[PDB]
Amino acid sequence: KENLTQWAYLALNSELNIADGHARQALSPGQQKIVNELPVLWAESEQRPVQQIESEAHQAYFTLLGQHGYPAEPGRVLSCYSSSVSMEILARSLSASVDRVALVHPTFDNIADLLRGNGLDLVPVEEDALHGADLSAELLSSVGCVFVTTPNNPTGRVLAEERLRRLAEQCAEHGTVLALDTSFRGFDAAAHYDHYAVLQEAGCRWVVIEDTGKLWPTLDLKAGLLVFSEDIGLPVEKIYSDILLGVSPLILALIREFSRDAADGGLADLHAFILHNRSVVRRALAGVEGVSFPDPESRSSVERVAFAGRTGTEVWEELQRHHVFALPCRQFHWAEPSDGDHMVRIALSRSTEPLEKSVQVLRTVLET
Amino acid sequence: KENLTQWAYLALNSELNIADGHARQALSPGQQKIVNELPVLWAESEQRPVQQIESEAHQAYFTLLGQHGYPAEPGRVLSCYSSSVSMEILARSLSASVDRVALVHPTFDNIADLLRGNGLDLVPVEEDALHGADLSAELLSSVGCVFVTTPNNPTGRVLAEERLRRLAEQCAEHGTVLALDTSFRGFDAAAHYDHYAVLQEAGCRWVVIEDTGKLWPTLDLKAGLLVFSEDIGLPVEKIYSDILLGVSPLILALIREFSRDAADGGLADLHAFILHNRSVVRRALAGVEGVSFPDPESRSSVERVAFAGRTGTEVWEELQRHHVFALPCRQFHWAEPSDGDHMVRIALSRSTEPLEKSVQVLRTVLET
Ligand SMILES: Cc1ncc(COP(=O)(O)O)c(/C=N/[C@@H](CCCNC(=N)N)C(=O)O)c1O
Ligand SMILES: Cc1ncc(COP(=O)(O)O)c(/C=N/[C@@H](CCCNC(=N)N)C(=O)O)c1O
Repeated sequence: KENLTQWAYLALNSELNIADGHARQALSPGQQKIVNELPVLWAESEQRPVQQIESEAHQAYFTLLGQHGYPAEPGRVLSCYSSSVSMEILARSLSASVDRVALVHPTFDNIADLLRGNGLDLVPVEEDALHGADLSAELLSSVGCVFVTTPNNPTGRVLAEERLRRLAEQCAEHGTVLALDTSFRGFDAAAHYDHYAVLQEAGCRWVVIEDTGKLWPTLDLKAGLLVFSEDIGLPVEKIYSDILLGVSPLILALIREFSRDAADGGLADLHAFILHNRSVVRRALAGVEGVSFPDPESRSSVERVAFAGRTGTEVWEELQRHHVFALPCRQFHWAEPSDGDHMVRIALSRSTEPLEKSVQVLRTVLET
Repeated sequence: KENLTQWAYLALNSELNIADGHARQALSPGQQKIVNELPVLWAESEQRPVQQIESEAHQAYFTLLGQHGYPAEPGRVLSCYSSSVSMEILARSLSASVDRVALVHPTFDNIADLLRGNGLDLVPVEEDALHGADLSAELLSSVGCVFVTTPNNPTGRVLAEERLRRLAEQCAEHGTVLALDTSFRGFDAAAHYDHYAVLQEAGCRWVVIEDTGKLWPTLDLKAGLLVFSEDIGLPVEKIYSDILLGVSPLILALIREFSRDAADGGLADLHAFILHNRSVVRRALAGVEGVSFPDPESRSSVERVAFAGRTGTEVWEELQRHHVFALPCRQFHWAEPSDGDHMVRIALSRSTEPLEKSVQVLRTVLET
């Protein structure tokens, strides 16, 4: 298994999948009511111009999460099948004019595998240095792009506004591209200050990749949103049009409707449900010997756990035998895999029952 | 402007869109019954292992179109959000080891764009050369892949079985990858002989990209299916896992149901529908001096129309002023654009009434 997706494949057909980060819990009542009008949404998607549906979907999802200054003129937000598709467009776009990319480490490994597969070299930036300290002028001058995941995956760490401001400002000095993956944006209110405000204010060249997938159990019906400053001067628009005409108006209508249910109280319900499920795993494992939780303040839908006397791979292997699937964290540490030798990632975007089943099996594996 | 997808953007929100090749006619009564029961399918897609739904959708789609010998073991058919995304996966896999690609000419231009975009040089192969004769040894040794769109877009030309047998043999003796794009397979029974049987019997390195999207008005809910030989020797699997975990189980359910409606008589209905709309186009242009049809036998869901005394650009600009959006053909001829200077392409996957209005305007235009 050469990336976390190949580990996650093994989980997809198991009742005890706690590996991939997609939302697989039950629909709420308000979400089921949306599913129930799909034949009506379908007809609306046949009948209306996609540009109207698309605008309403973007307006609903950005405002929902505080990004009021998002560029709303047609063309500026590029709807992609997935955040990974948005990522490939950007990585291939960079490769034309950039050699090296400074990337937060750790982070989800397909970000690095895509950047490398498109010919970019990476220089890692540990999280401490990223947040708690400016970045070295020797660094910025040697890279064409800076790339942050916030909320990060697997750590949940949020880039504070103050530091986002400084970072965009540093990038403006060097004419460097500043890129953000905000897939997890909706789980943590610390991420809902208007990033398009600080970004457009610094006036650097910037790219943001939003994602609607993680948040709601939509059966992987979703969009990645690629937003770029007017001065990006990367060929993201042409490469986008090489790949797709657009996304399905029905998926867009569904984003709109799920965004509106989130704004009528569904997002608070979701933050609570994720908190409950985080409590449930911590309740069952903090008292075990060796077990610590390194992201004590994470609000993300995935949770890391650390053990002191065995390797995260070995926990994975022992877990498999009882039909439970999580992720070994080595590969999140894409620049030094050993950094994640003693950790596994657990998915919380699951209904509480099979989650509890899984951690109790995790308990027993650890008490061996 | 830069490619045919960008011309196609102009049409997306207008009543008289006859530009992109997507299926946009109204649902058949049988298809609307699938849609009516989306909530049921949604609850199926929650409860069941996506492996089973995926197996059922593949089996249904392949057997519908005569492709019985397709590799059915899990993992040999990779489901992608779209044909283009399979194409991005393929093109970037080739660049690892191939410098030059022989590509049928004309063909849909994002195939050439995605290849050139990923670092590959292209060599055109005209249609007559491809279908009626061996490819030379000179050509075959200068190239690491041969790429054929069949049925071709925009011409509708289908690569017959004896020529594919011979081409695949040729590719085996040179070690070349034979790559096919069979997105339009459903529209023409001449393409329903078993491709996988001849590729496997020849024992060449091969990849096929199947596509469910073109055939049914599913609001762009579709899958590209990337099928490869066990010895393909391209990183196609690695790069697939980089981009995605899989596609929506709902989309896979939809494919399964539309494929079964198709096998129940719907495909015969489609074929008759497309034939009628082709007859609508051509009879509407009957007595107009200077019109011809370059592909008199095509059964594709797109139709070329040629003009002795007018460029396709002029015609397209004249149609635009009456709010009718077609495609200029120049960019289909991705190696020599003037080859297409006198044709436009008309999308036939439309309800008959808006298509008839558009061509009656075309008729008025041409009589001026
Ligand atoms: C920060 C960040 N940015 C983009 C994506 C891609 O999201 P997408 O899948 O396109 O919707 C993710 C997804 N993380 C999931 C991976 C499961 C899907 N695997 C692949 N896509 N290779 C997880 O960590 O479990 C992400 O965390
Ligand atoms: C032979 C062939 N292979 C793949 C595809 C991609 O299908 P996809 O669109 O990915 O589902 C097409 C699509 N042709 C359509 C629509 C073009 C939309 N533009 C982009 N996708 N960039 C047309 O001819 O108008 C094709 O003909």
